[PDB]
Amino acid sequence: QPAHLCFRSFVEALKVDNDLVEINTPIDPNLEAAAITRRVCETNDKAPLFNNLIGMKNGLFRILGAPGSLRKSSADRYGRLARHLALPPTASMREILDKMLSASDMPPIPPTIVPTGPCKENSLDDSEFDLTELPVPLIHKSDGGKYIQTYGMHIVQSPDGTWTNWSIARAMVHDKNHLTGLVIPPQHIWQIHQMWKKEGRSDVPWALAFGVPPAAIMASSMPIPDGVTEAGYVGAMTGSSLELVKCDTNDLYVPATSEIVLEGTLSISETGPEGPFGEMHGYIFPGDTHLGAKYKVNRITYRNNAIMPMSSCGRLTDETHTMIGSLAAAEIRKLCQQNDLPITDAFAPFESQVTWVALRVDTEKLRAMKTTSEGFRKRVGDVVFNHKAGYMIHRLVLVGDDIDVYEGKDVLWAFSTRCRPGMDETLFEDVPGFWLIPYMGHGNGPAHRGGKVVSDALMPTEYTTGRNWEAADFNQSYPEDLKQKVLDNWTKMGFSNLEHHHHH
Amino acid sequence: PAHLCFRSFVEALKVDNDLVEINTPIDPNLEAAAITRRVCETNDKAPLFNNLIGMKNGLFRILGAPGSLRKSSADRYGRLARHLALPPTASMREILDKMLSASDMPPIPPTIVPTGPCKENSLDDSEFDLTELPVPLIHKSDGGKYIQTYGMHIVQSPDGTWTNWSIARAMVHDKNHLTGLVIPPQHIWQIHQMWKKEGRSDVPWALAFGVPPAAIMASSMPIPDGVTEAGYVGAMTGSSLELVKCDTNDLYVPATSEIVLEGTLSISETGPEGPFGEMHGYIFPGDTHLGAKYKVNRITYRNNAIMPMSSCGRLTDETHTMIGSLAAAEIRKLCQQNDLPITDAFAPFESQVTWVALRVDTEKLRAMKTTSEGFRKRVGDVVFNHKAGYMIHRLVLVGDDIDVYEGKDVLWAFSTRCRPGMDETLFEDVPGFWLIPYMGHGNGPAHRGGKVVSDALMPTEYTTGRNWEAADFNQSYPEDLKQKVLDNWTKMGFS
Ligand SMILES: Cc1cc2c3c(c1C)C(C)(C)C[C@@H](O)N3c1c(nc(O)[nH]c1=O)N2C[C@H](O)[C@H](O)[C@H](O)COP(=O)(O)O
Ligand SMILES: Cc1cc2c3c(c1C)C(C)(C)C[C@@H](O)N3c1c(nc(O)[nH]c1=O)N2C[C@H](O)[C@H](O)[C@H](O)COP(=O)(O)O
Ligand SMILES: [K+]
Ligand SMILES: [K+]
Ligand SMILES: [K+]
Ligand SMILES: [K+]
Ligand SMILES: [K+]
Ligand SMILES: [Mn+2]
Ligand SMILES: [Mn+2]
Repeated sequence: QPAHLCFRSFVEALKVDNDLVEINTPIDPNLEAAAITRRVCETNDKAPLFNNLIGMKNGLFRILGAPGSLRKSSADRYGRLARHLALPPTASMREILDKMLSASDMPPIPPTIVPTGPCKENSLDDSEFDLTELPVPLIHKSDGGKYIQTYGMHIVQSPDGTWTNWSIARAMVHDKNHLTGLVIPPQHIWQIHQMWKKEGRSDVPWALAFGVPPAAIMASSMPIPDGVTEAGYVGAMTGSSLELVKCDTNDLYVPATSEIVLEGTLSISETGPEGPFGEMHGYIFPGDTHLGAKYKVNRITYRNNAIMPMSSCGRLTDETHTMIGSLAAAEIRKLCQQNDLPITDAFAPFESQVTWVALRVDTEKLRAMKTTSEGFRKRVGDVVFNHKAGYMIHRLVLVGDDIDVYEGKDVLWAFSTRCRPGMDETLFEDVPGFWLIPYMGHGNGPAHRGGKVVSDALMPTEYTTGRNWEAADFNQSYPEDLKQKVLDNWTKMGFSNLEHHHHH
Repeated sequence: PAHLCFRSFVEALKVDNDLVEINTPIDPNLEAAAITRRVCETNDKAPLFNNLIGMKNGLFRILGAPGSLRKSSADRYGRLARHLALPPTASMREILDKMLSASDMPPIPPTIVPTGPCKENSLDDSEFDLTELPVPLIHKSDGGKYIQTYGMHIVQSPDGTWTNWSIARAMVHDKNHLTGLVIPPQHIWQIHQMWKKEGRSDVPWALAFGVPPAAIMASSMPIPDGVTEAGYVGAMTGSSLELVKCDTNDLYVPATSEIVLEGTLSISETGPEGPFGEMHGYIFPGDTHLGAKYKVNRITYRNNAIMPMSSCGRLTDETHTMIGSLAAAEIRKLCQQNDLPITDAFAPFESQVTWVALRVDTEKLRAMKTTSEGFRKRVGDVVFNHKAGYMIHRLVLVGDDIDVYEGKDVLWAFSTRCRPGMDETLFEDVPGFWLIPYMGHGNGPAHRGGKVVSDALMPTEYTTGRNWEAADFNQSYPEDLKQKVLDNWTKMGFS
């Protein structure tokens, strides 16, 4: 099976890339597995595979940490993401995001039902499992529970059957056969939960699949449009129909090679304590438990020697930064272009902790619109901040054609030197705000409203006649023949060059 | 020793394996600057150009990147440390503490010596032509050959009670003139104005290149109005600086200066100046203005004289390491003298030295029983109405958990703890720095406003204390488990 279509092959691909460390000695799921994974994420080291978890029983379970985190080397920085998508390990973020957007204007490819798969190799009914006895990790010391669900895919269907959504939302063990987790607007798991709640007849049929086809977990993290079944979008992106098997206890379909599957119901009535949790912005607030949605587990099915993927999320750099920010920025790029805004590129700089998106403007098309910064800022803000894809982003930085928005240092340079504080920004107080950012939910203002800004790092001539500066850098302040002579004599003179394929 | 003599400083860079000697012919027209620019962009070894095309009777060799960064994290600031008699592993906290140390010490006045190495050679008006010397063209669109990027201007108040040492750019105008920036609120401009109001004579002036490294650090620091830099450097180094009188005026220059120009700064004349590739990383090729005009009457120089050169622009060069860091040092001291609970200040390099992050002693903040709106306003009023705050447009207030010397920690705090609009106070009625592109080439007044105080303190920091832990390796795992993970790291297969 290809690495992008089967988590078990993905684990083998990381091993062949020399991008895996197999830890075969006993590791405690109480903090130790997550501490090692956290250190990996903070240093961009190899992904840890914990083959010997204290408490593993009857093949449940091994843990792969850091499945979507960065590699140390600059050349294959994004190689773990590339391996989710059948891209070369050297793929740029522009190439990864173009791949994730490619299904946007293609016919969906419906999944194929198969009679069985590896995910049916072992099963436990409700009398045979206890979620409190599995080696579920405690990820951060102050977490309000053991977060089993950090990199699995929730599967829920609209009541009329026309929309099946795949998405990542966190969940923790509540008791032997229940989870609690975040089911929040405007997320699709929440939109579908509300349809079931308004019908008022039944709890939501639900499955949670861990170790799904890597291309599916990428779509699970991406805010593709309302009403669009992720499975058909992934089929189109990969050029292949995904193989799905029916759940034993409900009529939902799960990827045939899923490592671990939970089958059950998401309650339309019951809640339970959820959180706190060490989250994407780099914080945990220990005194901070709230009521979350409650999931009932009726059955567990799993592969022989099942592997549970785990995100030890927090400060830079993990799955919450590489996948949440980047895939939101991709969808924002597409939204801008569909609203006839001259945006070529979007990226959420890691330095912003997933809270900014930098929009690269085609200034030739900006010049033809004959507008001003005040008018253009309002127009961009009103599109992005009134769409689901803009929900988690609080600052948009508009930059011209000379800025590579995939390079955080170039975005911070442009922001610091081209955006006059106050005058070149528009504040948005009457838009949905993201409560999870500390300055929102733990801040001086409304938790769920405003706190957003459009910052124009376009210089005045970019709107009229064109760029009227040169960078004071090696590339732009010296002629081509001189630069080539300096590069050709660099090591000869006794300076050193960073080797593209080796340097960190 | 290195901190008292530029020639010994070059020798120290050699011992540190932090110098590349280039003995093949190098063109001062862009090539020396292009090599220096690439050094600064990659944190490579400082280039010493021993063989410039057009060198004339020992004028001159060039040292590039004298105050730029080293590649290794262990000795990142070692080229700065070597200006100040600190170890090459010195932290930015230790460098800035050294630079502030002389603030509450008695000045040590300089010692006058009859002669020194800077007198080894001399050229009167008939003997030199500035247009025939190997002065660098530093960027292809510069409006002139900028001879002056790392020399010290020396001017004195009319009443003789204040002698100022400072860096300001100057370019060759003709055989015996320079043009340069003399701009408020800078001390060269303050002293210029004193002579203008007197109305009687041009300003006696000297420009010394390759001065005692400790003096070029004080030359780039905004020490208070009226304070003679020589006496400040004396107190900081615990020694009296050795100065020699100029041949053609009564100003005193460091005895070991590589190259000295003696003459006058005109109170009446101007000439075209710029454009120049500048500290924010831009040049606007359409952009010549009338600048101050200097007349050179005499050149004295060492045998085998070395001209230091800043090839300034995008990160990282002397304009970032020295201008931002030394301004941030003075702002820290200014805050403490105004009874503000600031422990540390630094201008993150990511901000292109437009931001300063102020680390707050939050125990002292809680005892003040204040709010964000009040505290931001007090901090901005102090810093943005002072010369030391002139070049800084954004102040970021952070609590005790943030290392302000780490740009990644400042950017994290800024991005996660400061709500846009609500947690910020804009300042429009304060002097603004025209050289930042968004000011002089922007949508608003070039010399006014565009400043902000961004409060990245969380609400409980003002009241009861921090109510979070970072979701990081340091804070979300117990000490015994962190130690076990670090002890077993290489044994498990990690690097
Ligand atoms: C990759 C990734 C994404 C998410 C999460 C995580 C990872 C690793 C956690 C580690 C579990 C932390 C948590 O913040 N988490 C998370 C979350 N969205 C939520 O509503 N709730 C969550 O608890 N997203 C983002 C969502 O997956 C995307 O916003 C996606 O677009 C949703 O799909 P849809 O609603 O658009 O179908
Ligand atoms: C280290 C350094 C400092 C400065 C400069 C450079 C270097 C390398 C140039 C490469 C020449 C570029 C130019 O931007 N430049 C420069 C300048 N200040 C000016 O008014 N004008 C200038 O043209 N400063 C900053 C000043 O040296 C400090 O602000 C100092 O505090 C002033 O001294 P004082 O007036 O406080 O005595
Ligand atoms: K999704
Ligand atoms: K602007
Ligand atoms: K000075
Ligand atoms: K106050
Ligand atoms: K704040
Ligand atoms: Mn969806
Ligand atoms: Mn001064």
